[PDB]
Amino acid sequence: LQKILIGLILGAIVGLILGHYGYAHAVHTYVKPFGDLFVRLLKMLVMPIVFASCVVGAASISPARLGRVGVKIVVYYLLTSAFAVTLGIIMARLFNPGAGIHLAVGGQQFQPHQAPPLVHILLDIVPTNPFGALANGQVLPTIFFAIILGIAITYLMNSENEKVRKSAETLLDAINGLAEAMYKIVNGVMQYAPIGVFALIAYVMAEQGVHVVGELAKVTAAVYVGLTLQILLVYFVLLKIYGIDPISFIKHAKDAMLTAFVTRSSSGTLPVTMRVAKEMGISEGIYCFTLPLGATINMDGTALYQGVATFFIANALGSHLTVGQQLTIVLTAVLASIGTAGVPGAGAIMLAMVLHSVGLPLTDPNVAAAYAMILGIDAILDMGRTMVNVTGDLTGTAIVAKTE
Amino acid sequence: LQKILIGLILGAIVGLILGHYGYAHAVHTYVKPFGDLFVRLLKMLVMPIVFASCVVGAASISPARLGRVGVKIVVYYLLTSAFAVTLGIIMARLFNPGAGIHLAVGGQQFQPHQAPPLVHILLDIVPTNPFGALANGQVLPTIFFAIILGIAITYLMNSENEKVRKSAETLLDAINGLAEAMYKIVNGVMQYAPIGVFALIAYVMAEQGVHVVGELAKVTAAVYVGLTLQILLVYFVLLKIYGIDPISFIKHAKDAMLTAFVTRSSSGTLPVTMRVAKEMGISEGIYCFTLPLGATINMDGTALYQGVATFFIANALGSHLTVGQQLTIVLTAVLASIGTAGVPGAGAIMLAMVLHSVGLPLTDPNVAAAYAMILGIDAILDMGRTMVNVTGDLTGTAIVAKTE
Amino acid sequence: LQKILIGLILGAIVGLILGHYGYAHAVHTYVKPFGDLFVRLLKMLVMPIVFASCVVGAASISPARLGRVGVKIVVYYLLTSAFAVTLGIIMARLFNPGAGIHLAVGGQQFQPHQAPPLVHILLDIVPTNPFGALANGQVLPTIFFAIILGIAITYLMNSENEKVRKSAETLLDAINGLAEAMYKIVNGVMQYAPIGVFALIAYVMAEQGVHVVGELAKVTAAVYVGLTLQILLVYFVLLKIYGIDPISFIKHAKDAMLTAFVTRSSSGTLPVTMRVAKEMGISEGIYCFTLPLGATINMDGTALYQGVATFFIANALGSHLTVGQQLTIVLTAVLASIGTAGVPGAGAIMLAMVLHSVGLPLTDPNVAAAYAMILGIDAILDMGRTMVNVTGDLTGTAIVAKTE
Ligand SMILES: N[C@@H](CC(=O)O)C(=O)O
Ligand SMILES: N[C@@H](CC(=O)O)C(=O)O
Ligand SMILES: N[C@@H](CC(=O)O)C(=O)O
Ligand SMILES: [Hg+2]
Ligand SMILES: [Hg+2]
Ligand SMILES: [Hg+2]
Ligand code: NA
Ligand code: NA
Ligand code: NA
Ligand code: NA
Ligand code: NA
Ligand code: NA
Repeated sequence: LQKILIGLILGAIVGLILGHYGYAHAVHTYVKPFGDLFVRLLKMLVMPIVFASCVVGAASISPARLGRVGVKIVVYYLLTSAFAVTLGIIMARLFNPGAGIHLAVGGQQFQPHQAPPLVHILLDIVPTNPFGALANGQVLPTIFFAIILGIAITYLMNSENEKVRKSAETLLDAINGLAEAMYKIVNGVMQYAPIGVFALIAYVMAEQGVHVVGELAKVTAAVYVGLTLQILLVYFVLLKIYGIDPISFIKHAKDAMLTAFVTRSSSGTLPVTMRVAKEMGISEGIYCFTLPLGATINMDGTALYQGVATFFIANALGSHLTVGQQLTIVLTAVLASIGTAGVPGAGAIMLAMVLHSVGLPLTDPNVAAAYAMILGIDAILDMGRTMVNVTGDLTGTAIVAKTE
Repeated sequence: LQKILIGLILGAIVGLILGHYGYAHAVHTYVKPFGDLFVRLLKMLVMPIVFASCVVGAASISPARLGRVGVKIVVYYLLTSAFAVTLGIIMARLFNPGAGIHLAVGGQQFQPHQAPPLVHILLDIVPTNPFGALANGQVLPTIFFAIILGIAITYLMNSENEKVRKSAETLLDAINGLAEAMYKIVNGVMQYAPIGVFALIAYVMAEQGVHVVGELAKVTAAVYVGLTLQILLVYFVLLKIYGIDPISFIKHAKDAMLTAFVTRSSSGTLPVTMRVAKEMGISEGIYCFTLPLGATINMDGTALYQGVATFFIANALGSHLTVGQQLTIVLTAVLASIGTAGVPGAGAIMLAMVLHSVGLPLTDPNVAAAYAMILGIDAILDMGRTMVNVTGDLTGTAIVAKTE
Repeated sequence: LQKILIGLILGAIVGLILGHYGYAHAVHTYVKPFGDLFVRLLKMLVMPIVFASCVVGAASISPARLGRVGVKIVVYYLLTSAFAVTLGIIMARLFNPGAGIHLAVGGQQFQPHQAPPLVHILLDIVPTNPFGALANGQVLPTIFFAIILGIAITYLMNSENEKVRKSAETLLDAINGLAEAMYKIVNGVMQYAPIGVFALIAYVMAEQGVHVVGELAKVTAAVYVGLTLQILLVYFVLLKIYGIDPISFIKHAKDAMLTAFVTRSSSGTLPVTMRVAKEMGISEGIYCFTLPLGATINMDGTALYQGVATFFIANALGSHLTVGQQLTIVLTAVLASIGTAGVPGAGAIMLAMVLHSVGLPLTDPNVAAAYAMILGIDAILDMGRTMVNVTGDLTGTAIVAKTE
């Protein structure tokens, strides 16, 4: 723990004062592979640790639960993200980012995006080669197969024969072995988190960061201080009502938060998030369902970033942002949040479609050269949103746990 | 059984009178994903269910079964297919389709087709990375690896050490744990089958079907009544002679036919064709070899299709059918029946080579004017031809089971 | 074994005399499958045999060993390679291949090869999706995951709960079943190895071989009499020094030296080399490590091929080869040896980059007009070179194990 915190501070404040000194492209040839090494070795775990812990997590009460508890949190995930965009727009009207007239014109970003198929992405939730999907990544058709297997072995320990139930105990206990084998490594990769972390911010400061000034200084304030409010106004209040101690939650989830802010992957944070929930006394049927579906649908941090930026660009050109009917951001930023992907960046590239709905496309060359000011400093605002993106799952995971 | 017939007859009558009204592209975005939701769930099962029932399929008598019964089933397959094409000819010689001059000229199909290397597919029958080949569909190199491991485990249960035989007895009972667990899901997807087999056949009557008139009407009868003879002349005359009852047969095999007729996917209908054989007291060492090979090599209904169509297209111009030297269609159609793929569509697109053989290519852009009208009602003849394709499997899979 | 020799002698001698009668493109479309059918069946095994024997090999003493060894073997590999290239020079300095002055000019090879990323390959040593790496070949990140597994099960067989270890033991024991079952086939594929051997070198004599004369005949000496030395000089001299009887070593490693010479794949040999290593009685947690890492780092044979050919080209035109300052071959070629792949061809295509170090690039249309003579007999020097590449692995695997 302490080596991570001592590594994180002196890391950024080593890499910050090399950025003002023109060593951006030397902190690349030195510091930014060790941060990948930390990344790779978290990504290596993700596939077995989700599959084993989810064939085991269908051994507990099979109907309801994985469909009554699963619907509990479905109500939670939409309301949390729904409120997060209300917070971030009110923060962009308590602040005012965009008083300087958008400087450069030219160099337009993309334009002919196509999406969604919509129907043939809901059907792509159900796999065909259970072995293929499981071999690509695919952290959501892999879940669906695991639960439908785990139920099938529950009913198989009920049949009259012994050699029926005597091969099913073999199977399921063997798969349980890997489950234990995969939490077992996940702290032996934690291991090297101090030096991993020291690297990761040492870079993301020299290349972008020694950069923040002006109205980009005003907007970074409205991102972080808007994000602060989500932690202590929505979580420390909903944990406080639902029995659980506020501080005992954050004393335990500290090791998953740090590997979310520093890493910016929600997806490659997930084995260490899965362990932290076993550390605080959660039964498998809940957490190894609500965390993998959670790190792809509950995007609380992204909803505030997507709300506050679809307002910085309205101010930067001078659009009146609809006096009353700006709630058409409130529907779109939720529908973008659930859309938004795991790996870093993709929170902003889906910010494209929430600008599109209220009425400013990136075809217009002076809208999307002023989008180039924000996309210049994206990774900085990604560290922040990713922390809330991943803590918002864990908050609901234990608040649905102590209900059913 | 009942809601499948209730759903089938009122599926094919509801969509039928929506297809004389131009709602072809409307059933498209309403009743077409519901038929696919049923297909995807079935194709999900095909991959472990063939692997698990195959490691245990070489649990019982090792050579001579997969050895002398692996020769019996072969002789059965080449002869049921060759009788079938001849039965299609004297159907196109009792009915006569192709009177009028094939109307338009232009818009011709693909014309340079390469393959087969032949030598370089028979070597392709033996895999290199079993873990990937099994992750890539591949229901014929995956069968080779699954037998060859089962022989190995039989020989290890013979070793004198009790940590040689005490580690085999885990692996082999664990794989059986899936084989049981897989057949358990194979009815859980058959639950939704009425709504799946209301949605599929509702579509194949909206687009296409409300199209069968004129010359195509005369050939559609000469396909379906040719498909009737194979049932009550080759199955119901050979099932009768070999002990087993012909009426106890359709009492059991009417759970894979209904699926096969409607899906039109032989390889996507194998998991439930694998089960209805365990339902009627067929031992493992037979049915997990004689069906996966049967669902790609015994194409009984296609031989009759490629038989009758390689005669409609000769009639549509007027070529004299070779009045004495027409027995070279019969060799190509068998060598095309064995060639023809698992999934839908690939029968008529294989017809390319049996037309080519006798004289008339599809490069000639007046042959391709009449092929375009057959390929305009392919999906209707696709339903019937598939049912005899996978009935001729279950026919042999029970007759050869009662001899060895 | 006697059938490999009776198949090998009149194997080459049968293929040879047909080559003087222009059946080059006739022995291609008749004999060369059966060689490949032997290759495919061996390459079938490489995947499970290197995965299983390597999880269980991490079950044996965990720190040091896989940490003290693998520091032992590593150094031995470097000093064998570095010796062999210097054995290579003083064989081409001992002969002198290259009096003929390059005949024509033209018909150039590739020229630009990009790579090395250099660091983004030492990072791709650690996998992401274990289930695909494994399903892709990849026998070095697959090594890395497996060692990291057995080390997790060791601790897991050390837990105080009889479900924490009563499940973990079941896992390791089913993985053990496959392990044993994979070796069990590796002589049942070593079965048809006399028709395997005869077909293979039947080809390699018809299309190439009937070419060797001139200074090609001269160089074909220095290469073969160089490789002869490395064994009865660095092995029969390091086996004698380290206990282990020489003549017993070559008695046992017979059925992996013939499978290596005839295949010319270091990768495609290994399952039946791993087995010979189990035969002489080496420990799991040694050979399951040292032969995987060895089939791609230790290339004693290619170290000699390269050294002698970076020298044929120099004489071919008539440069000095730098009078003393030539050991800039020795650093590069060992850096090139460790680079060189496991499948055939890769040696001479790497020989490029070492020639590029002494200052004769392949772009030069009279430089690589001599290089297209040496590629024209490369499958012939491949066989000799491959035998030493795999012998040098087994020699070290042995010496190292009798130390620790
Ligand atoms: N980095 C975010 C995704 C995003 O909004 O870009 C996450 O991992 O949750
Ligand atoms: N749809 C057919 C294949 C074909 O087109 O002939 C089947 O499943 O058997
Ligand atoms: N064929 C060689 C590699 C090479 O040098 O080309 C081997 O298998 O070791
Ligand atoms: Hg689960
Ligand atoms: Hg089988
Ligand atoms: Hg190992
Ligand atoms: Na998302
Ligand atoms: Na999230
Ligand atoms: Na068939
Ligand atoms: Na076929
Ligand atoms: Na080697
Ligand atoms: Na090498």
